[PDB]
Amino acid sequence: IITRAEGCYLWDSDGNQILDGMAGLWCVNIGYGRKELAEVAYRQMQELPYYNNFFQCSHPPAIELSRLLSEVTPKHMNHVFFTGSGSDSNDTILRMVRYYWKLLGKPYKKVVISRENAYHGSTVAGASLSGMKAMHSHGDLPIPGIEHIEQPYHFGRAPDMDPAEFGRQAAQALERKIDEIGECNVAAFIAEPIQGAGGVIIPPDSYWPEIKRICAERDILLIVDEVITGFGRLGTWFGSQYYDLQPDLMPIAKGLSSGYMPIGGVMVSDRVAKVVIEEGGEFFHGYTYSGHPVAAAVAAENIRIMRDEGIIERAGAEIAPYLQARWRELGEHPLVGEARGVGMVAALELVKSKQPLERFEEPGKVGSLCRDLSVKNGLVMRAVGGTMIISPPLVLSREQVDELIDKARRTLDETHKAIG
Amino acid sequence: STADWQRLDAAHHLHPFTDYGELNTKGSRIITRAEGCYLWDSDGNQILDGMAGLWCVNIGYGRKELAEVAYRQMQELPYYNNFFQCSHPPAIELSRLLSEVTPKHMNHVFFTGSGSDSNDTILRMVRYYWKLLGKPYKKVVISRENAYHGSTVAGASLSGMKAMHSHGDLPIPGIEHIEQPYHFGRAPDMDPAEFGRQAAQALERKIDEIGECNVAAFIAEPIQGAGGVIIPPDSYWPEIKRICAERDILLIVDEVITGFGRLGTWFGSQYYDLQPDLMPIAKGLSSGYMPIGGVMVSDRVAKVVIEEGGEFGHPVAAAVAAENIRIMRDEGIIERAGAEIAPYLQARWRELGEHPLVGEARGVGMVAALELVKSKQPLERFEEPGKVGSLCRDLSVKNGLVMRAVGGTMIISPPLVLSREQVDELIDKARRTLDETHKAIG
Ligand SMILES: Cc1ncc(COP(=O)(O)O)c(C=O)c1O
Ligand SMILES: Cc1ncc(COP(=O)(O)O)c(C=O)c1O
Repeated sequence: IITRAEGCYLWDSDGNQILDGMAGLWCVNIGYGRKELAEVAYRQMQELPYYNNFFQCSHPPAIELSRLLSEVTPKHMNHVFFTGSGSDSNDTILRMVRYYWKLLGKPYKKVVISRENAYHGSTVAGASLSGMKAMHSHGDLPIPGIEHIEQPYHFGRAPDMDPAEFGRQAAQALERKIDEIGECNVAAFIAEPIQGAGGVIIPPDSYWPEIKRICAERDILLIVDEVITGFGRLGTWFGSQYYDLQPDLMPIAKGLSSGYMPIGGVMVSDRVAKVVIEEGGEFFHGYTYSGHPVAAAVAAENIRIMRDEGIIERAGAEIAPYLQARWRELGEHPLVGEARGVGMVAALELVKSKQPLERFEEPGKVGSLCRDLSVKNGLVMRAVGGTMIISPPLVLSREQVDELIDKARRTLDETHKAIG
Repeated sequence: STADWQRLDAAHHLHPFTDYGELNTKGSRIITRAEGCYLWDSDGNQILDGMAGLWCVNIGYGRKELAEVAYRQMQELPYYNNFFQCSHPPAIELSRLLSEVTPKHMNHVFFTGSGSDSNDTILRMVRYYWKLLGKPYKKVVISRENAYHGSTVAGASLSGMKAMHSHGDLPIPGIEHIEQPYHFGRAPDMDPAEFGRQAAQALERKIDEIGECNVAAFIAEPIQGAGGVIIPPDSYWPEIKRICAERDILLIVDEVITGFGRLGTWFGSQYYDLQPDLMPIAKGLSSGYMPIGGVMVSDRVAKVVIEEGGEFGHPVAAAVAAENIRIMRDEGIIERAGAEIAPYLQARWRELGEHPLVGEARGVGMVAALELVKSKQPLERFEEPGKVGSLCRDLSVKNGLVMRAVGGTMIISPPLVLSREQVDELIDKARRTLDETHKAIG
């Protein structure tokens, strides 16, 4: 039970100072308690609390956010459909990516390819593209049109294979799954730049360079899911430019408003923009609260804060290096096999031994603990099975990292004992 | 800046439910402000909105209490998970309140980010309640043609807008659709009651083809908002309750539009003595002040899905929505709307019923529609009636009224706060708008 929260810190009812290294839920990228946000939300609910997002008319809070996103991501992205959540964004992407192919006269290109252990929402669509299997479990989920493939989890799958060749491989597991559905039946492949909720699953640097080749030889679209990775998480404003990707569609959410408002949307490449506006008809997809003005206001201010105050540029050039390098330092711990991270996200692997390397029978019970001990030691840290992870706000300081490591290293040293 | 705002809107901003292209030339209507039942666009024109914007602004605009609680809840923590939370979190209230104003048997509620998201969950858990009752073959949900139940890939499969399916093979497994009770557009002569029984017994018709063992549930909006204001012969709903019993299936009444006073009563279920098993609500749950929706869960299905099956809501939006319901009950907004102004508006809408171009004038509560027709007593429909309403809208907006065209059906759903003097404005504004459209053809 928390009373207050400011910057990167939380305080519970007993005074308990807690460093939220989890940005709450991957989103609070400015940190808690930048009142600049509640003022503009208070003040925009005044003029217009709500008006329709385009059915007849538009409204300014949304046009402004639209420019800003056209601006942090101008490149080939200069258009944004809005929506009420990040899962609701992927529903949009799935339907319009099928509309794109329809208008080019290929209604058979309607299969989108995801990956096992991807997360792409909670809706019926979004849970079907995601490969958690715990959201598929209700019977019929992978709705027709969805196929899934290999995740590039170098550590949990093939800990020995040359990381470079393991990347190159598991990238061709896409070129595999194409010649057996049929290129002409595939509309697109969809990935998170870095799988977040599935573990901080970082591809070998070989993976993405491959997957781009594969969407060239073949006539299919790329859908990079920047919902967690977006707005500084990878040091860069978006993962697509850490991984030199030129997506066709991007769902975004969460850090769009640093979690302070229900809001998401899909950016649209100038490629798939062209086909939808011209040579196109009515787009009967749409959604009340799409560019809801209050959230658009809050989100506009949120991005406005981030570039004006230079929050992400510091995070990526000043602090991301420091965090990643200190994280690897826990790599030399008896309980830690691999230490991963790009930018402002990272993960530790909980393992029984290092030199002969044996998993736990049920690694979840260990990680499920080790987090509950980080909180009890003043640090929030998600557990995915036996993987521990952090996704801090981008306003962390070079001192708040020394805090986070030293608190993590205590939490690890403590976890070892209760087993031994 | 208009000239400039409109530039940017086409330049990058995208635009739910719109050609994208036939409106980048013509420019967008940019609305800056709003208070009461009025909006103001960039040219400062006052517009009377009898559409609650999009059926939601049941409070009427510019209600200060809502921004004050939103400013205040942003001060506490966003999200409310299990390990830590905001003391006295808004989500807890709202479920107590939402339980109080809901046909009794609904005493559990699950929150979600929209009304479409809500209908997905309901699709998920309706099959999940049958699984746990050992009938996993019970998976078919049944909507009606021209119904609207959301815009997620689930919602668009569930809604009988045939314009969203044909673009591909979208209506996903497990979804069938049936006749709508549009007495005017299907059987304008048939006895209004007989059509209701016939379009309702068309449900016992489908199940006799599919197999009772396949249908999981039935779903309708008490009245279909969108597709028109397609109000059922008073015979209809008493049938569907019968058909839904002897057949062992769940009822999903969709109260997103029809919910929170829109039909004079708090909900449509109330007005039609329906006892939904699942209720998606999300338009006027916060009177549009903030994105949020959810599902009510009848005590029946709530015991199977919550209990020995313990598996499977933004806090700031929960607060706003909680206070919106508060205001509406304390200040009797919905009680008056249904007893003072609803009978009143329901009379004078029927007046426009006999302008030279009106065949039917339909209405319940603070919702209602009329039908646009070529000749009245000779009875004729328009060739491409959509082109017609397209005009009557632009003339209603320029005559200062937001009045909505679904094909050839003109609709209004003003805030519940409309005053008896404000209907005269809306009636006269519409009446002028009507004689304006009559000339542009005749
Ligand atoms: C990759 C990805 N896509 C979509 C989502 C949708 O989540 P939500 O519905 O909370 O916006 C998530 C959120 O992290 C995600 O990680
Ligand atoms: C019955 C019903 N469900 C859902 C919706 C809309 O869903 P959402 O609020 O998520 O856009 C509407 C109208 O748009 C509706 O009338």
